[PDB]
Amino acid sequence: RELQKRKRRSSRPTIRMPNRRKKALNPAGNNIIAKSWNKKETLSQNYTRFGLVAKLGKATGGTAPGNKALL
Amino acid sequence: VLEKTKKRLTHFPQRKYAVKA
Amino acid sequence: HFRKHWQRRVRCHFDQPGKKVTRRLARRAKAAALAPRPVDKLRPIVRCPTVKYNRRTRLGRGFTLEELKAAGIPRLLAPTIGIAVDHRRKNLSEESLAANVQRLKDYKARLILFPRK
Amino acid sequence: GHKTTRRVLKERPSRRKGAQSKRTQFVRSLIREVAGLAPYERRVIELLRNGKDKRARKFSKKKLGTFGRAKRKCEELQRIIAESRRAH
Amino acid sequence: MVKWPEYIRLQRQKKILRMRLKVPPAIAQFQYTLDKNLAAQAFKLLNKYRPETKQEKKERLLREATAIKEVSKKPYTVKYGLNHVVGLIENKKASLVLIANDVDPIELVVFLPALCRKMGIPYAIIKGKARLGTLVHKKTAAVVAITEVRSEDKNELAKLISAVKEGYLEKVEDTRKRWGGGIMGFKAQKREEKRKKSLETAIK
Amino acid sequence: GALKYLEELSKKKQSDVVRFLLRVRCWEYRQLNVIHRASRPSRPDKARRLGYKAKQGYVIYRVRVRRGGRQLKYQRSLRATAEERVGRRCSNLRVLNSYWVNQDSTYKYYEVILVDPNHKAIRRDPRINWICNPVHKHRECRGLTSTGKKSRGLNKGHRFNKTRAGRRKTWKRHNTLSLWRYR
Amino acid sequence: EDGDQLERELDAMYEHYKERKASQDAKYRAKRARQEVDDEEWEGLSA
Amino acid sequence: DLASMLPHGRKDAKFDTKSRLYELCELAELYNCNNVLFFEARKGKDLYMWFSKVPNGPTVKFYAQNLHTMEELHFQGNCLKGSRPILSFDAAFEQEPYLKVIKELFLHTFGVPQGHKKSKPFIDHVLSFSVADGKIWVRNYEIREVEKVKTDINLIEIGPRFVLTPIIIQEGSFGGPILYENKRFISP
Amino acid sequence: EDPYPDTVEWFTSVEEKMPLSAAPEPKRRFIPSKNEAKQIMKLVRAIREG
Amino acid sequence: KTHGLCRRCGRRSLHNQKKVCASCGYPAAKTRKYNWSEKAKRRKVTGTGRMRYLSTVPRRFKNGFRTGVPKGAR
RNA sequence: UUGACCUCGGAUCAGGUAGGAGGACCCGCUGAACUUAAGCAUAUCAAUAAGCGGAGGAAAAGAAACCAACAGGGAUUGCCCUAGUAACGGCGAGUGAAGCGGCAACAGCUCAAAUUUGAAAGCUGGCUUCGGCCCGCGUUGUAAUUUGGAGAGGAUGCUUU
RNA sequence: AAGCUCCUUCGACGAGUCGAGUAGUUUGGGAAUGCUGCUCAAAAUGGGAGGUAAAUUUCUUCUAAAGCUAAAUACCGGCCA
Ligand SMILES: [Zn+2]
Repeated sequence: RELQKRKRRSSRPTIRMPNRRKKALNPAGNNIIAKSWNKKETLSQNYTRFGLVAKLGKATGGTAPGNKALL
Repeated sequence: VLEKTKKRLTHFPQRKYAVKA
Repeated sequence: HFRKHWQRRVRCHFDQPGKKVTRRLARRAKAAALAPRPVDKLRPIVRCPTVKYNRRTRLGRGFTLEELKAAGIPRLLAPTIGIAVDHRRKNLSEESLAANVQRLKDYKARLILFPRK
Repeated sequence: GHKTTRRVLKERPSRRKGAQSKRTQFVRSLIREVAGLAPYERRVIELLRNGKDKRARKFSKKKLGTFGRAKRKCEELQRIIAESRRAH
Repeated sequence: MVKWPEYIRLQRQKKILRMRLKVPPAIAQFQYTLDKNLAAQAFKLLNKYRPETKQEKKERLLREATAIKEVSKKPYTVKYGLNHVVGLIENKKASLVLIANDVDPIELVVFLPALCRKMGIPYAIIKGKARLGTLVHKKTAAVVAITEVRSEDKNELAKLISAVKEGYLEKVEDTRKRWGGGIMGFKAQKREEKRKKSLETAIK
Repeated sequence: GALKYLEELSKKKQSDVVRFLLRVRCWEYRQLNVIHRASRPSRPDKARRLGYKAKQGYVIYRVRVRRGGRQLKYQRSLRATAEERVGRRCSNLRVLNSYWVNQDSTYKYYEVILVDPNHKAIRRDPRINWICNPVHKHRECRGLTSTGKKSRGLNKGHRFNKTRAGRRKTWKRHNTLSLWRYR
Repeated sequence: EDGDQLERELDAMYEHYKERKASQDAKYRAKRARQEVDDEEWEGLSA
Repeated sequence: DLASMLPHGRKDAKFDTKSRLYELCELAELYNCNNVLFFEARKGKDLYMWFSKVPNGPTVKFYAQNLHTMEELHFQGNCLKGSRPILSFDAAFEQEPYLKVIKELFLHTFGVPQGHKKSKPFIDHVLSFSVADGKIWVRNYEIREVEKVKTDINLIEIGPRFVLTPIIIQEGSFGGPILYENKRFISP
Repeated sequence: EDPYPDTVEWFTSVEEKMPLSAAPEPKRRFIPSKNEAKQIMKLVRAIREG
Repeated sequence: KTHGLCRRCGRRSLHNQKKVCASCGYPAAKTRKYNWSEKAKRRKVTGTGRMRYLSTVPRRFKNGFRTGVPKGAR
C-alpha cells in the first residue's frame, strides 16, 4: 500500500506489462492444421471440421448438436 | 541430460499422430 | 458449529467462470501444441471395486503390459503414440483382458501414424 | 460372487523379495565369524552350553522383545555352537 | 611445562591407546605383518607387473592411432581397488592378495584375511598403503592382487606363493585367533598396583 | 562386495570388533571439536547408500549433539538438530543426508553429507543439479531431509490421514468454509 | 618400543592440566594447602 | 483381573498372529505351565478366549462378549488377591458332555491349589459359572458375613463380568480332531 | 569366564573349492577392448583433421 | 537521557546504557519487527523510502534482462 | 641423510558462495489465555493467536511396505457428495475423518547393492596462437550397464538413429 | 549405440533401522493415530498392513528405513490490467 502510494506520487513512469502468455493459444506454422485452424472457433468445432477426435475420454456433459470430436 | 535418457529419447521420441472421428 | 474462526477461514468462489475460462484456454493451449493429436491419452475400462459399484465400469489409469502385448502394441511405443500405461494393475480375468484388448484394437483401427521425420 | 475366468499370473520379483541368496548367506556367516558376538549373545551361548535352554530362551526374549526373535536368535547361536564343535 | 599442539597430542595419545588396548583378533592379525625379505621379493614381482601410467597409455594409444592412419595379447597387470579385488577373491581368480595394514576405516579390509582364508587364496599383510599405492600409480592402494602373470614369471609367482604361504601363513595361523594389545609398560603396571592397592584393601 | 560386508558388519553393532572401534572412535570425537570436517566417510557403505560420491563438491562434516529431553519432548530429532547446525556452519552448502555413527551416553554423533551447489562438477553432473536448483535451500531447516520426512509423517495410508500432504495444510482445508455462487 | 616415555610425558601433562583447572577456584587451593600428606606414600623406606 | 485372581498363573505379552498356535505349547513348556488362557483379539474388537492343557489335553475356544472390569465403580465388592475361591458351577456342567470338559478346564485354571505359597489363607469370594443361553456367564462375588437376628451370607459382586459362547472343543492342545462345534454361532 | 576368548574358526575352517557367483562369463573379458577401440578411433579422427 | 540517535533507522531511540536501539535493534543484524504491530510494520516496510534499485528492476524484467546496444546506434 | 602417505594448519593465495529485506499464500519448530459446558477434574477456545527458523512463483506432496475384500482398483494434488457418517468423548460441552463414487489435471524416473578389469574409459582447474598443453581429484571408486509388476549374460533375426 | 525375442546361465533390493517396554505430546483413532526422548535391541521361503469362528493362525495385498519430478491447488504481498 505504501509502495503503491509512493508510485502514484512519484514522477517515475508506470511499467505497463504487455499481456504475454507462456503458452500459445492457436496452432502456428506451415502445416495443414495451422493453415486450416480457425482462431475464432473453439477446439471441438475445429476438430469437428477436421474430422479428428480431440478427447478420448467419457463425455463430461452435453455437446453441441454437430459435435463429433468427443468420443 | 543423462546418456540413457538421451538414448531412450533418440530411439523412442514423441510421435505425430491423429485419431479419426 | 462456529466455535472456531471461520471468518478468517472462509472462501468464496467468485472466480468460477474465470477458472472455467482459464481451464478452457489451457485445453486449447494443449491442442495448439499437440494440434493433430487428441488432448488426452487412451485409458482402459476398469470395473469399480466394491459390491455397491461393481455393476459399472469406468476409465482407469493405464493399460496393462500383457493386454498391450495381446493388442500388439509395444510397451516403449504405447506412451509415445498416446496410450497410458499402468504397470501396477493385473488383469486377473479374461473378461477385463478381452475388453481392453478390444479397446486397443479399436484405437489401432482409428489411429493415423506419421513416419518419424 | 460373480463368475469370471481366473488367469494365472506371472511370478513377481517383488514377491521373490524372499531371500534365497547363497552369496548373501555366505556374507552373513563370514561377518558373524569375523565380528564375533554381543555380550547378551555370549550369555545365551553360555546358557546353551550349560543346558539352561529354557533360561536362554527367556533371556533372549527379554533382550529382543518377541518370541519369534528369541527363537531365531537361539537357533542361530545353537548352529554356531554346533559348527564350533565340529571345527574343533 | 611445555604445551603440545592439540593434534600432535591426540595422535600420540592414539599411539599409546593402540599399544595399550586389548584388540580383537581381526585387528591383531593386521598388527602381524611380513618382513623385509618377503616384502622385497613380492615388490620385485609386482614392480615387474606394474600398470601403465597415464602418459604411457596416451603414448600407446597415439602409437596405434598413427599406425591405423598409416592382434595383441592380453595385458597382465596388478589389480587394485577393494571392490575389484574382493570380486576376484570370491571368484577365485586372484592367485595372490596383498592387504595394507594401515587402512582407516579398518572395516574396509577387516574381513579380507578371513575371506581369503575361506576361499583358499594366499594372502599377506604388507606394511604400507602408500608403498602399495606407489606400487600402483596412485596415492594409496588398500589391497592389490596378482591374478595371472606371464610365462616368464609363472615360476617366480609360484615360488612367491609358496614363500608367502609358509613363512607368513604358518606363523599367523599360530597367532591370528588371539587378542592383541596388552603391552603394559612400567608406568602402566605401576599405576595398576596403585589402583589395586587403592581398591581391594579396605573400601570399594 | 566389500560394501555388502560392511553392511552386515554395521548391522552387527554390539559385536566385539564394532564395539571396540566405536569406543576408541567416540573418545576421538570427544577430544575433537563439536562440529568438524571429516576427511572421509567413517561408514563408506552408509555414505554411498545415502548418496555420497567421491567427487569434488561432496563434503562430510561430523557433529555431536547432547541427547535426552528438554519432561517435554522435542518434536524433531537429534538428526534434525545436527543437520541444522552443520548447515548453519556451512551456509554455502546444501545438506544432502545424515547418518548415525556413534552414540555415547551424554552426546550422539552424526556424519552429515553435504554438496557444494556452486562447484562446476556438481553443476554439470545430473542427479545433483536438482540440488543445485534454488528450491532446495536449507532442506534441513525446512524438514526436507529423511529425518524431516519421518518426523512430519510423509507416509501413505490410513495411519497418516492427518499428517500426509502437510498437517497444517490438511487442517486448514478441513476448517475452511466453502461458499459457492449458487447455494 | 612400549611407549613408556611418551606415556610418562602424556600423564605428566594431563596431571598439570587437571591441577591447573582445579587450582582456579582457590577453594581447591585452600584445601590443597591445608591437606596433610599420608604415610602409605612414604612406605618403602623401612616399613 | 483374571491374572490377579490367579496366583499360580503368570502374564505373557503380545503373541504373533503369524506364529503357529501350537507354538503356545512350547511357550508353556518354557515357564512350566500345564494350563493356558489365551486372549486372541480379532479386528481389535472381538475377544476369543482359549483354554487348554499342554501338551496333549483338550482345548476350548470361546467368543467373549459383554465385558465389565474391576475398575468399573458400580461393583462395590472387593476380595483378597490370591485367596482360594469357592467355584460354583450350574447343573448343566454335569449333564452335557461338552460342558463337563469345559468344567475340568475351568477347575484347573480358576482353582488356586491348596498349599500354594503365593495364596492367601482366608477365603472370601465365590466365582460362579452359569448356563443361561447357549453361553457361559461368569460372575464374581464377595461373601459378606452379617450376624443373624435373634452369621449368614450376602453376596456383593466384585469383579469381572463377561460372557463366553463356546465354538469348538478339539482333542489336542491347540489342534487335533474337533470333538464339538457349536453349529449355531453368529459372528460379529 | 574368559574375558578375551580366542576365535574358533567355525566357518573359515571349511574350504570351498568353487567361486561364489555362478553368473555367466562375458565376451569382453576375452576379446580386445572396445573402449580403447573408441579412443583410438577418436585419436585417428583428430590426427586426420590435424 | 537514555536514547541518542541510531545510525541505521535515524530515530532518537538508542539506549545509552544497553547500547541497543529500541526501534530497530541496530547492533543486531536483523531489523526489529513484530507481528502484533501492523502500524510499525507498515511504517518501516518497503515503499516508505527512496526505492534506489528495486524501482529500476521491473523495467529490466519487462525488456527481459537484455544487454547490449541498439543496432546502428552511435 | 632423503623421499612418499595420513592427519592437521598458514596465506590480502586463484576462483566462488551465505548473511539482510520481503513473508499475502507455503514448509517446519514453539506455543497460550479470554470464551463455552460440566458437583469437581479432563475437555473447548486450538494442535489457534503471539515468538523463532527456512523457500518459491507457487510451495508442499508425489510415483504404494497404498486402498480394498470386489468382477477389484492403482503416484501425488484440489472440488462435489461420502457426512455431521464411522470413531473418541460424564457415548457431556461436544469433537470429528477416510475408502468407494462424479469431476479438474495427469508423467514418469535417479541411485546403493555386481569386476571396465582386454586397459578411470570419468571430472575440477589454469596456460593458450582456441588446436590442445600440462596441475591435479579420484581405486577407501569418477564414467558406461541395471533399479524387483524388474534386470544381467549369451545366442539369434528383424527393426531403430 | 538401441528395442524386442529365446534360454541345458545368473538375478545382488537401503540397521541404533524395525520391533519391545516406558514418559510426554497429539489424533475421530491403545490393533498405540502419528511424533519425539530414555532402556533393550532384530530377520532372511524375510518384513509390513489387512481378511478370517470356520480349526489354524491357512487367505489377500504391498516392499519401509536413499533421492528427483510439471499440471490441476493457495494467495490481504510484487509488475500490471
Ligand atoms: Zn534504530
